[PDB]
Amino acid sequence: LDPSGYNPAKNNYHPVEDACWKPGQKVPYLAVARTFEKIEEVSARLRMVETLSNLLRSVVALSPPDLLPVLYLSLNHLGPPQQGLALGVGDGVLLKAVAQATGRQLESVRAEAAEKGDVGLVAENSRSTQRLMLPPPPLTASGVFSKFRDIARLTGSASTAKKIDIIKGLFVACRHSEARFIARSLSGRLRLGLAEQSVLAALSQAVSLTPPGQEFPPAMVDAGKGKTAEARKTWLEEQGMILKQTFCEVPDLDRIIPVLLEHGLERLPEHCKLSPGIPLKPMLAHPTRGISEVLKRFEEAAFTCEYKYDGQRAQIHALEGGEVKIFSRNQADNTGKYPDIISRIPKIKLPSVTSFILDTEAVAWDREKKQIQPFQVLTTRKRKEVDASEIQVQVCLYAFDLIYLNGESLVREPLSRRRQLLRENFVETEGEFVFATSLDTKDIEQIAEFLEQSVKDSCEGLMVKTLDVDATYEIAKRSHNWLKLKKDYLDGVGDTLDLVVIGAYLGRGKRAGRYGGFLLASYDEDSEELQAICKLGTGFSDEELEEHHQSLKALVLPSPRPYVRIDGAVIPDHWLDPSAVWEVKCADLSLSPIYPAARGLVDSDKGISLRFPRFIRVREDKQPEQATTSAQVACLYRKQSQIQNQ
DNA sequence: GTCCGACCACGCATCAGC
DNA sequence: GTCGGAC
Ligand SMILES: *OP(=O)(O)OC[C@H]1O[C@@H](n2cnc3c(N)ncnc32)[C@H](O)[C@@H]1O
Repeated sequence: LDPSGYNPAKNNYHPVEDACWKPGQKVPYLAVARTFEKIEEVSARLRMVETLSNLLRSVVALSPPDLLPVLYLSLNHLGPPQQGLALGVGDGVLLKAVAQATGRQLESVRAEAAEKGDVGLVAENSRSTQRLMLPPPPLTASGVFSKFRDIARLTGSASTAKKIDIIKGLFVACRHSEARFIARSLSGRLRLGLAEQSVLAALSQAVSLTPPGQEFPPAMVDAGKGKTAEARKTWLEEQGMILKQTFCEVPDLDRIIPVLLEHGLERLPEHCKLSPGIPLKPMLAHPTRGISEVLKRFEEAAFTCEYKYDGQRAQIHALEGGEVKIFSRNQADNTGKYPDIISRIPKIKLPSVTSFILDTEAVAWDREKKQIQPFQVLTTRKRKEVDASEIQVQVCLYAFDLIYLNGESLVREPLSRRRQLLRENFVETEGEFVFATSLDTKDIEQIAEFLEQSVKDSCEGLMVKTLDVDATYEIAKRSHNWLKLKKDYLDGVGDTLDLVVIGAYLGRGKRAGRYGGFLLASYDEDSEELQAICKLGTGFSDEELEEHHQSLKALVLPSPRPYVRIDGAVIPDHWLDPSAVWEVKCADLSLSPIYPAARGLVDSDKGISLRFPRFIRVREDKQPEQATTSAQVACLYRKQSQIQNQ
């Protein structure tokens, strides 16, 4: 029928009757755009999941081969994360394509996008570039997804202009609300309120209600008909856990969907299983606000405390044939990034180890003084085509978990077992491969000292993980089974800074209409200057951000004050009269390549910025001259234990 | 608690304009 | 990475 009247949120949805395309025919992108419209219209995740599940139900029964692109479009993903596909399209490039497609000037389009905080609204309500053009053939979901991959594949010189032509071709073919969601997808801000967890929930519910592998018309279109309310809830929850645990071990829709469409959800765990060479989703941590909050949530359950090393996570896979692969926490292939780790793998395990998967942290290590180097030194390593002899920043590994060992997966094993197998089958080599500094006890006085020792030993804090009660590696049960105890989480850390607001930035998405970010500055007394130190975008409540936008709008200046120095920082949208002083908390102080704050007091050509800055409260009693000085900022950077360790 | 999406610094890798 | 909001 007509995809313009598609309603996937209809009460009592028939996957075949309520669809807007014939069987065997490509799924129209308008059907996807209409589904995105009903999803964004609501705020309850349970209602959003059922709406997406209705689209997926119509897809599996009518056009199975279009299920993969529809899922990728709903996730705003280009493919499996280990393939490293990236659009390579910035906001300015997308805005240039919008202005050219709609026939408007670039400045008019850029002003509307900034004032509306969304490029999708600007790209949709502009049907002037059509001029005298008959409507192009309607967009399909698989065709739109194929164009996205085409844009991501374009590289080399003059590739930006070729990306614009493809984006322009999509816009002139967009009808109704299609332009809003393609521009949102290209900008990386789909803004649906639904993401990976809800897509997985909608997928398992769709294949459970409407099973795949059926002949059309489908004999079974709603497998929850003769079921009670509690019986259907527990059935769908049990089905959603089968898919989630499989995806947690194999986060690859290119591997899961074809197996899902041929054998069903119940046969999935026997075809897709955690194997070396295939990256898996890592165990995440929950921020804890103190020791006492660690004793809660865990309750009467024994746990271990380990050093939280400040580096990069390295998921190292050893295949049965001998090949070695390393993956980031985003399942990105980092094998070519660590040629040293590959050549060192012989010295970390004993001969009777054939295959494994370790969960380690690659930390920048120095062999000259035998000390841990900060995270900024680690990020100076090359990313690809690294020659082993050209490595200038050595790396020491800190293993803390074992997922695979000699052909068997230890995902369903307690940490006590996985840790015990780690120390038995692996040898420690200082400066290269060492076990995470651990400690198993309950004494609060002992734990508090371990937190101080970790910071003294160049670490962010402590990681708290149970040993036997809910101590498995099953992400699908709880993604954040571990706890992180960082010092800067406490109430009396001391690393608070009183900074002056010198600029504001127009907000986007949730922050559209008001300010999304602010420019902060410290006072340099000798130069009589306000030197920008960092930007601030988190820590405000929604009510506080409304008060800030109202009160700071009276201080808006057309030009910056002569004593304000920002150097290389992003020029604020609204220059502000220096008056507001805010207390700001951070985790560390970093040597900045753009920020001029305290430049010349610790480094000759580099200033200081803030690591993980967040807003705390307004300092009404303070004035811009009473704010933190650049001398205090330089003294704070020198007092950092990692800086003192050199 | 869960899930989602606002926002932060930094530096390698990449590309347009010249 | 931190953070707050809707459920
Ligand atoms: O703050 P965050 O979510 O990045 O912390 C989690 C990450 O911290 C790293 N890390 C460092 N030390 C450990 C130990 N001992 N155990 C687990 N993770 C650890 C990891 O990279 C982790 O993803």
